[PDB]
Amino acid sequence: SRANDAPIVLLHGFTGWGREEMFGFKYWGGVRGDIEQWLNDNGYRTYTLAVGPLSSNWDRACEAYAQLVGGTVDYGAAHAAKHGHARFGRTYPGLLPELKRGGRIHIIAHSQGGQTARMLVSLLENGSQECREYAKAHNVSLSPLCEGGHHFVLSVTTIATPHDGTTLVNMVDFTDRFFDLQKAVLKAAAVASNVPYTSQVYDFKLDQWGLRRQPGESFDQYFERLKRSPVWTSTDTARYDLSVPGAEKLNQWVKASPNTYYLSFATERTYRGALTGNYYPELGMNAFSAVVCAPFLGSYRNATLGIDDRWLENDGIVNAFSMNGPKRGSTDRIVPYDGTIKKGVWNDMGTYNVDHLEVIGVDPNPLFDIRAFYLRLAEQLASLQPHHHHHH
Ligand SMILES: [Ca+2]
Ligand SMILES: [Zn+2]
Repeated sequence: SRANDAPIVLLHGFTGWGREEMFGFKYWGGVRGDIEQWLNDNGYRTYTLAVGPLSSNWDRACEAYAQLVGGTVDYGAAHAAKHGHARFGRTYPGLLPELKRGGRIHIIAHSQGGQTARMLVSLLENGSQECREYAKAHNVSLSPLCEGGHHFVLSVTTIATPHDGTTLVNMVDFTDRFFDLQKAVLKAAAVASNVPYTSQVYDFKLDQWGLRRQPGESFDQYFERLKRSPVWTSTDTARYDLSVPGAEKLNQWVKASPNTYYLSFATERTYRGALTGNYYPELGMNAFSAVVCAPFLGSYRNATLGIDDRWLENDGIVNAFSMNGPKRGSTDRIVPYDGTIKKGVWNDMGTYNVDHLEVIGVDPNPLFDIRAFYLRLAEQLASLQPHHHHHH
């Protein structure tokens, strides 16, 4: 029973690109196909957001808001001044004008997109105090995203999200490995990193930072520049927010809204040793993560940061423990799924035996029925009721 008709909006993580990009190879489906199309085909209106993969959740949230209702992206004057990037970014037609007219949406987010979705909701409802103050004080204008009072989001579903960050960021060679992961994902799309394609192919959307791939520059080369850029060296980055300390900081202000349903899906593609207590990558995990990231994730302990044995189980990219919802520096409630989806709390939907990329189809896994997974999910979302009544 379909209790609602709101559309679904897909939101990628630290890798991701629009439907026209990457020669049509979809982030949402990868080698499996087109998740969006599947859903639409089954009666579930579905759209796709594309925002800065490497940008800070804040940056992304602003981009998302503009992309959704239309308009010129406004990163906030206080923010922009604080971090040293442009206040105004690209312009968007707007995907869903129904939003300004009282319609709502369901957001389905992968990886870091989960952090972004949460933030979007928080800003939409509550705005930003810092933002508002600075405006009043300096006589500058404010985006409605900073004011609050919106009623746009019915639910948020996160999949393989580092709510509490990912120890991946602690690798000695994280900078280089992280970009190799981007190269990996290009590779998946049948796209080379040593070729100076004239077409855009994969736009990092770094307009605020004044960065873009140049004529004659390969992705390898471009990445070499990015590594030394503010989108990697500043705190206003995905790098920072993805870290354990960064995620905590974000958790301190990004709270679950009582007017919104939250569903959390975890992922794991590992086994435990006996002699070590470490977690190891399972056969089938994506090649990149199996060699380069999983070993580390499955063995990295840090008493100070709070990284114990609980954090070892991983999906090749994110520690499973981080995925059920924000906990580090968080007041949000998390409840194990009991058949009943509850509002204003993290409905912990459990852990699935799929890797970070398999779950979106970017890496194959013939044993994972992806279509069924998204379809079951869509039905869940579409079943969500406006309100409830106590009963025995
Ligand atoms: Ca696989
Ligand atoms: Zn910023």
